[PDB]
Amino acid sequence: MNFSLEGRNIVVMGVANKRSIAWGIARSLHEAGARLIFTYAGERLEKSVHELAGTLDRNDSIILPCDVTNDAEIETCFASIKEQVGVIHGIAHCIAFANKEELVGEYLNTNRDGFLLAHNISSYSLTAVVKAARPMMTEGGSIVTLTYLGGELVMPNYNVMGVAKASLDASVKYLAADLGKENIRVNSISAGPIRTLSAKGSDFNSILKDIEERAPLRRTTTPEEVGDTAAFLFSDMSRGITGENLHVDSGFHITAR
Amino acid sequence: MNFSLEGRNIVVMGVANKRSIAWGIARSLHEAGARLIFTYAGERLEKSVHELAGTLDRNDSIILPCDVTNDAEIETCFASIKEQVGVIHGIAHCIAFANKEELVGEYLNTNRDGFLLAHNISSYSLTAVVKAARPMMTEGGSIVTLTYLGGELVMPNYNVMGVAKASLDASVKYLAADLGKENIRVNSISAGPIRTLSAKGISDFNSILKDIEERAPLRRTTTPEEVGDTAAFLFSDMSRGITGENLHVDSGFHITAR
Amino acid sequence: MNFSLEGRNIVVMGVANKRSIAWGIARSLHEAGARLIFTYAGERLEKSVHELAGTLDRNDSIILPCDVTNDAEIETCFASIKEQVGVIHGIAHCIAGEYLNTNRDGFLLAHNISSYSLTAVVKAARPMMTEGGSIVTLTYNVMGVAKASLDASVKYLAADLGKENIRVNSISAGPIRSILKDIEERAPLRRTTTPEEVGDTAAFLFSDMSRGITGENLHVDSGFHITA
Amino acid sequence: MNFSLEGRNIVVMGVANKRSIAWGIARSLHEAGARLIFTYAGERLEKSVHELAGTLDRNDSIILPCDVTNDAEIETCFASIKEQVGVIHGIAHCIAFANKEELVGEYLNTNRDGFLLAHNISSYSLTAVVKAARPMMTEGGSIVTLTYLGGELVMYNVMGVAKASLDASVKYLAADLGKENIRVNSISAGPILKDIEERAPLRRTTTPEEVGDTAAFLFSDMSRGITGENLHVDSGFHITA
Ligand SMILES: NC(=O)c1ccc[n+]([C@@H]2O[C@H](COP(=O)([O-])OP(=O)(O)OC[C@H]3O[C@@H](n4cnc5c(N)ncnc54)[C@H](O)[C@@H]3O)[C@@H](O)[C@H]2O)c1
Ligand SMILES: NC(=O)c1ccc[n+]([C@@H]2O[C@H](COP(=O)([O-])OP(=O)(O)OC[C@H]3O[C@@H](n4cnc5c(N)ncnc54)[C@H](O)[C@@H]3O)[C@@H](O)[C@H]2O)c1
Ligand SMILES: Oc1cc(Cl)ccc1Oc1ccc(Cl)cc1Cl
Ligand SMILES: Oc1cc(Cl)ccc1Oc1ccc(Cl)cc1Cl
Repeated sequence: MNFSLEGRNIVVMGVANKRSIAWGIARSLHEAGARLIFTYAGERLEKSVHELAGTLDRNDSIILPCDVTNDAEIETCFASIKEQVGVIHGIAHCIAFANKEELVGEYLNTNRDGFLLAHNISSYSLTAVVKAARPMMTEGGSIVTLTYLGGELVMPNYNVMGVAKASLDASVKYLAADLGKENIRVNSISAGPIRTLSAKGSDFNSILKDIEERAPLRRTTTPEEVGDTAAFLFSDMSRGITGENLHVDSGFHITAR
Repeated sequence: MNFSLEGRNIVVMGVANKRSIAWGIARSLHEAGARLIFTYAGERLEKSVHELAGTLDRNDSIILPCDVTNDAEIETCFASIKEQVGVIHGIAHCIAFANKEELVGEYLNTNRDGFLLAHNISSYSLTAVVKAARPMMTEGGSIVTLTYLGGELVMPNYNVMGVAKASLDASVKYLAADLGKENIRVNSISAGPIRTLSAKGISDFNSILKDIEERAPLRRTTTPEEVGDTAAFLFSDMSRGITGENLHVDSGFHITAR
Repeated sequence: MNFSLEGRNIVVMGVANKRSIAWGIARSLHEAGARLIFTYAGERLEKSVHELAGTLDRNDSIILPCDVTNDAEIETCFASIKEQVGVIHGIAHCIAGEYLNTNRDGFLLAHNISSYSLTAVVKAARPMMTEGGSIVTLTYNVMGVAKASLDASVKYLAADLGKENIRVNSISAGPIRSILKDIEERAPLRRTTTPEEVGDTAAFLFSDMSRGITGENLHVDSGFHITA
Repeated sequence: MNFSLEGRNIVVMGVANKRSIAWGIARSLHEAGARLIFTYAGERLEKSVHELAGTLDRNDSIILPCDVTNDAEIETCFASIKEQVGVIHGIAHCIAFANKEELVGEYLNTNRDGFLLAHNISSYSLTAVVKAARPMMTEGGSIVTLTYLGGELVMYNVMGVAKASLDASVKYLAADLGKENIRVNSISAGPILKDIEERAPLRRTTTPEEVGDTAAFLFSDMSRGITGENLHVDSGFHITA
């Protein structure tokens, strides 16, 4: 086996801008020679994403809208991906949401709607996407999601997000039990803190300063490092790996002390 | 210190019948000298809980309805508890639910509706009950909930229930981090399978039991008494150094599996 | 059903002084009515424990020397336990810059004293624990490696001895007394931990209240295990 | 970056025959353009390692003796690696051992010797070799060791205990060495049955190629954000009951 992804069609859901971790993954998958399929939420993000495919070397790229809440316009999105490429070999799911006033101080500032909300977007969406994409993954494939250490441990201010990530963390395991027999693998990457759109939602430079000082590899993670890990996960090089969670975070996971 | 729960009021949510784990927690806590405040899920259970509580040695037990899917009923229920006993010293969270056709076959038999229902009843309800109960919890406190190995590993057919349990597992940690400053500890018991109402709907059960009688280290299945008695510890001050923890009360099965 | 340790004989290994966690454990178990059997390593401690046994309500404690490093001595210590009481219901095992400051022999030695020793003492206690029993062990660098070895063995021990109604578990106690300050600021419960707290947890693990629990690790640390 | 191991010198230890996981691993690092330094314990393997080492093209490989007990000849070994190649970029540690009568029946079948022996060979040897290799590891690096599910909970006995020691020595080695830009990670392999084949997510068993491919990743710059990690190469067996 080798590492390349040529002839592999991968949807990368969740790019917002040049800082999106999805975007760093997009880049690494493209370098490996995959054909990317971006999906975005709304229509305000329409130009920014087209503007990013454009800047990618080869052509390839398709660009569909997909709000992950809403089964209706999820099917639309994948009926369309099938029209335009047919067999899908992979999905990078990099989509989470929480109310930002629930991510301050106490976990307890959350509430029924906010809680269900975080779980719907951050956790359920993966299952939803997988249900859609499944009929089209007929040559087997690989599914990757992004998680944070806060799913495992208590990270100041991650609060309800941490709970939903724990929910996602677990769904990864189950999805993997269901889909291994169709030779589809499901794993997560657990990225270290990196500056993104969604990253503004408390005391951030605090965390980034601590890591370079406290994490084994005295530095911060990048979207590149993550994308490179993603690239391996989407490649057959990782064919033996399913239901795993890989900390791409300078080893910060081993220091809690 | 000591084992006695004399002078403590503990709210046990989730009694349904004599087989329920909450009922095992009930006895144990009552016999350690606690005053139990029960909650049933709507009027179907009203008569059955009154009859169960009536069997206890002392006759101080309180009995209130509380349907955890609804902020208003929750505070209503808790507003009453406050009037009656003034201070609450613990909660036994024993509430779960998910759609039964979701817990057969592939995890993928779930859907947006059921997933969130399962998370709402099974995971959110804890946070819910704590928000409401927090103002009454003024002399320390112990909150205990019930999870299962399915929230750690893939268990055949546990499926979306296990994912909700994982959400629960995490909330236990975040709640504990929020509430240790007010001297309230939050923990879970991870129970081995026991035959209860809710067990039905978890298909091929006496197969799973028999397995645990052979494979389990302690070579025997769990009892609600075992669980109840670990809850007793947890509610008591003997356990005052423990919070955010998860105790497997499961005859050691968790190790023979992993 | 009861928290009492009436008529339980518990060996408590690893008492050095009034500060020992082992000692907190001793107090709490004595308090629950257990009869304590203390072991010492080297005759400097013989007097330290002998002293401490005397602070205990009842003069029912037995004092024996046991160097966990040497099998023959361990076989002797327990033969003598059996002679005096015949049967034992529990063991409390409280014996233990860069990580790269370790070396073959010190590495083995940590593992010998800190890991293997639970297995060694359990092999000896085995044929005398016929009334069922509970075994509890206490858990930085090469020590952390040895502790990890100890943790894994708890599970292997548990899986083997369950058929004999013998439970094996561990307690992880947070720092007890400068690193302290931040814990009292960063700990869920906002305080270091105490040896009473550990002890009352060991009492639970030694009684029937905990009969369904085997192969587990209990964090007595004011919640610090859940924080980053 | 790139998946190429070109111009990296990686020590591979514990090759013994064409089945050896370390061989599966040798092959994969070789394919990616690494220069392999093989080590062997005593004459039995001397032959096999040489005979096997031959198999490969681009044959720039190195062959030397190294008993992982015996601090001196570990020193002897790496002193020589230094002479012949200057700088080391990785170790593939694939050594494990415990008496077989002890990996049968109860865990309590073990004794003081087999216990310590198992820890020596299976856990300490990683520290021994990282210590001896460290000085010559002056261009960043990657250390990768071989574990299994028995260190995580019950499956295997005293070897599971040893692997737990191993697993903890990894996190520690990682924390010490990140500063010098050296990564330390473990692969936990599936069995290399009838059980795994029908109850593992990917409905199949593990191949040494799957293990080698994962290694190539961790030795390469693709995995540069990862340290103190334990990857399960096991058709998802770790997630099951
Ligand atoms: N940034 C970090 O340090 C870090 C660490 C660990 C995990 N993560 C995870 O990485 C993932 C990507 O976020 P990011 O950090 O790159 O920030 P980002 O804001 O750049 O990306 C988040 C994406 O989620 C999308 N999204 C929100 N609601 C959506 C909806 N309903 N339908 C479709 N898309 C929706 C946004 O459009 C955006 O594309 C998230 O799941 C996040 O939790 C980030
Ligand atoms: N029996 C087992 O094998 C086992 C094992 C591990 C964990 N558990 C857990 O124990 C807990 C209790 O379940 P059980 O097994 O004792 O079964 P049970 O059916 O006896 O109790 C479940 C209870 O939740 C209550 N409930 C459901 N929806 C509610 C809502 N709308 N509002 C308020 N209450 C509601 C039900 O009335 C019922 O009393 C659950 O969390 C379950 O997951 C059970
Ligand atoms: O998961 C994350 C983890 C970190 Cl450290 C930083 C940013 C993250 O991503 C988010 C944070 C908050 C919200 Cl509301 C949405 C998203 Cl996508
Ligand atoms: O969580 C559980 C685990 C086990 Cl082994 C047995 C029963 C359980 O409890 C439930 C199972 C299914 C549903 Cl719908 C509701 C509940 Cl309360």
